[PDB]
Amino acid sequence: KTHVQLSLPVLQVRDVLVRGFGDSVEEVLSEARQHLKDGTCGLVEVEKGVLPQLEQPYVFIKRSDAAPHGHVMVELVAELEGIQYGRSGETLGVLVPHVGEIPVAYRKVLLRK
Repeated sequence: KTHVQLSLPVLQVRDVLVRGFGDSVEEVLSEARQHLKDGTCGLVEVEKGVLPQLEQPYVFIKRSDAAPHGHVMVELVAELEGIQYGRSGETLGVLVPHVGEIPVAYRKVLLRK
């Protein structure tokens, strides 16, 4: 399928144990997509002070369109030293590995895969 319905656990930035997906734009997009397929991906909501507490390159989920079955359609955009790889809508949050942190909420998305 071109899209997959996922329910992403929303993590507090100070709880996150693994603060990025790797060391290059291509690796972080690869690892993010693998962790989304495996159900091991968390979401941190971006506010003042969040991104400096995480590791670059960043992987964002961005709104791809204006929401089937309650799931916002999203795609991945990576960022490294102020340059984005991908073009999309509003940021829903930054993706991180999930390794058992307790979430505060779930974000229902339809991921363009």
